[PDB]
Amino acid sequence: STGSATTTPIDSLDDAYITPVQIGTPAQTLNLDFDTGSSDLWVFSSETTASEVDGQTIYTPSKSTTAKLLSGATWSISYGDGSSSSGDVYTDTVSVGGLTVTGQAVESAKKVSSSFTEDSTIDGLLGLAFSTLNTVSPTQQKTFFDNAKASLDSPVFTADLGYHAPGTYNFGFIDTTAYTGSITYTAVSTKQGFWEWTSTGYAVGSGTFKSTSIDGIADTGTTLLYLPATVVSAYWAQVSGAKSSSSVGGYVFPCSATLPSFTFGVGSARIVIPGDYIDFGPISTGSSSCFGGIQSSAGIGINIFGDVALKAAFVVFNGATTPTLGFASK
Ligand SMILES: NCCNC(=O)c1cccs1
Ligand SMILES: NCCNC(=O)c1cccs1
Repeated sequence: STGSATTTPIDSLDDAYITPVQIGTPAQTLNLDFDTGSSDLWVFSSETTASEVDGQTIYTPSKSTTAKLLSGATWSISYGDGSSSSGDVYTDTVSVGGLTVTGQAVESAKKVSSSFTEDSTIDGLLGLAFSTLNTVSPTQQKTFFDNAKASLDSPVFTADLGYHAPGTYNFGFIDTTAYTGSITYTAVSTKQGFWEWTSTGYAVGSGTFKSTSIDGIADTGTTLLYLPATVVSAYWAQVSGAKSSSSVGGYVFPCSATLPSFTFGVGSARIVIPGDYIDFGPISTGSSSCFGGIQSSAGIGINIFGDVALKAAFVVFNGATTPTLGFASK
C-alpha cells in the first residue's frame, strides 16, 4: 500500500505545516502537525476542557462506530518549546492520503497548554519519531508509521515541505520526480528515539565549507534550524547589524537585510538553504527587527534540523530494520 497527502503551511512564515487526517467511521477530518520529533498521535476532542478549545476541529469518539476506549490508558507529553497536552486513549481507524491503519492509538486531549489553544489551525499532532518515545501508559503505543510499515510497498516515508507553499508527505514509496540529482543516505541512531544523524559540516553564503561533525535530529515539528553557538555566530556575523537579543530570545537582524544562504553537509553531498528561508519576519507587528531562522541549540541539549533545513530538501525517512535518512536537493 501507499499513501500521499499534501501538507500546507499554517501561516505566511511557515511556522508549522498541517496535513489532513481521516479518523473514525464515518471519517472525521482533522488537520494534524506531522512531527518526526515525537511519537504520539493526539487530537483536540470532545473531551478537551471547553475553555482550552478556540477554533480547532475536534474528534468526537462517540460519533465513530470504530472507536474503542483503550481502557486504563493515559498519556501526557511536554515538548521542547514548553507546550504540553494530556488525556486518555481510543483506538480507531486512521487514514492519511489513502493509507489506512486500523486499531491506531488516537490520544484524546483532556488538557492542552495555552500555545495549543491559541493556534486554531492545528487540531493535533501525528508523531513520526520512533515508538520508544510514545507516552501512553501503562501500555506504550505505536506510531501511525510503525503500524502501517508492514503493509507499505517500501518501509519509508518522505517529507517534501514547501517554502511559502504546500508540499507532500508520502508513505511507502519514493517519488523520483520530486527531487533533482541523487538521494544521499546517512546513518541514523535511534538511541534517543529520534531520527538522529550527523551532518558533515556547513558553509555560510559563498564561503568555504567547514568539515565538522554536527549530530542532530530531523524534526518536521520544529520550525527553525538549531545548531551549535559557534556555527550560528559564524552565520549571523555575515549579516550587518544582526545580534543575539536576550529580550527577544535569539538572533535578530535588520528587516532591510539580504540574508546569505546556509549549506549543510550530508555525507559528501550539500543541501543549500536559500537566505530567504531564514527570514521569520518582524519580532512584533511593524518592527524593523526581524527574527532569524537559524538559532543556537546551546539551551536545548540537541541540534535540531527543523523545517528551515528540511524544506530545502526532499527527505527520506527509511524505516528498514536499520533505519537511515536520505536527503536530495529539489
Ligand atoms: N507552541 C504552540 C503549540 N505547540 C505546537 O504547535 C507544537 C508543534 C510541534 C511540537 S509542539
Ligand atoms: N526582509 C523582509 C522582512 N521579512 C518578512 O516580511 C517576511 C518573512 C516571512 C514572511 S514575510
